[PDB]
Order: sequence, then C-alpha cells, then structure tokens
Amino acid sequence: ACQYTMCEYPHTVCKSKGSIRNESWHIDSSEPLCLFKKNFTYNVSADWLY
Amino acid sequence: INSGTTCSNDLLYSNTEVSTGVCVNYDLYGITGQGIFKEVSAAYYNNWQ
Ligand SMILES: *[C@@H]1O[C@H](CO)[C@@H](O[C@@H]2O[C@H](CO)[C@@H](O)[C@H](O)[C@H]2NC(C)=O)[C@H](O)[C@H]1NC(C)=O
Ligand SMILES: *[C@@H]1O[C@H](CO)[C@@H](O)[C@H](O)[C@H]1NC(C)=O
Ligand SMILES: *[C@@H]1O[C@H](CO)[C@@H](O)[C@H](O)[C@H]1NC(C)=O
Ligand SMILES: *[C@@H]1O[C@H](CO)[C@@H](O)[C@H](O)[C@H]1NC(C)=O
Repeated sequence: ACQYTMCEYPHTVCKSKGSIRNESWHIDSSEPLCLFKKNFTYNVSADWLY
Repeated sequence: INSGTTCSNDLLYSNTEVSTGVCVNYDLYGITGQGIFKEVSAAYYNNWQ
C-alpha cells in the first residue's frame, strides 16, 4: 500500500508460461513513500479463495 | 522526518510479567481493564486470535 504510478495500459503476465508481452503495469523505480507492506500465504492447491 | 513507517519506541515495556492471582492493571492488545489472571490450559484459540 504505497504511492505508485499506474499506467494507461496496466497489465500482468503469468509466470508458468508467460505471454508474448512484458509485464508492465507501473514504472515507479524510486521506492515510493509507502504506508504499508506485508507478505501472506495460502494454499497452492485451493480452487476457491475469498 | 514524519514520513514513512520506520518509527521509534514511543511506548511501554511490554513485560512478560503475567502476575496471576492478584488484581492487576492491563492494556492487552489495545483493550484496557483490570482483572485477576488464573492460568488454564485451553485449545480453542487460532493463530490469529
Ligand atoms: C514478499 O514476497 C515477495 C515474493 O518473493 C518478495 O519479493 C521478492 O523480492 C526479491 C528481492 O528484491 C526479488 O528478487 C524477487 O524477485 C521478488 N519476488 C517477486 C515475485 O517479485 C518480497 O521481498 C517479500 N517481502 C517480504 C517483506 O517478505
Ligand atoms: C521485454 O523486455 C526485455 C528486457 O528489457 C526487452 O529486451 C524486450 O525487447 C521487451 N519486449 C518488447 C516487445 O519490447
Ligand atoms: C491445502 O494444502 C495442503 C498441503 O499444502 C494439502 O494437503 C491440501 O489438500 C490443501 N487443501 C486444499 C483445499 O487445497
Ligand atoms: C489473598 O492473599 C493470599 C496471600 O497473600 C493469596 O494467596 C490470595 O490469592 C489473595 N486473594 C486474592 C483474591 O488475591
């Protein structure tokens, strides 16, 4: 939860067999003023999440 | 200064001095009160409670 710079065309690219394009949803390479940062986990074999 | 998340101490000791048996003061996890602890073994809490 920070102050990024979103794009007019922001998009994600998967890591298993990624697409043709590059993942570029933001370009903010200057470690912006963050209010929050956390890391969580879940089940890798689950089908539904909430 | 006054920007970010790297803060300072600003607070109390957080001492592991659970003094059961006597009437005490507490500010547990944000909730304040006075009580008497009486230690028991229980198994209903989950790891975010
Ligand atoms: C939370 O997990 C992510 C995922 O691993 C961490 O992001 C990685 O950070 C390292 C160090 O810069 C990079 O080499 C990896 O490429 C990152 N992974 C991804 C998927 O981008 C992140 O550092 C973790 N944060 C905490 C606080 O544990
Ligand atoms: C994707 O990123 C790589 C690494 O910077 C770059 O060489 C490549 O040209 C990019 N893809 C396109 C279509 O520009
Ligand atoms: C949750 O993960 C465990 C081990 O990672 C696995 O045995 C179990 O099948 C998973 N459950 C679901 C619903 O995916
Ligand atoms: C009263 O004092 C005795 C010994 O000082 C102690 O064992 C007992 O728990 C006390 N009662 C209360 C309610 O604190």
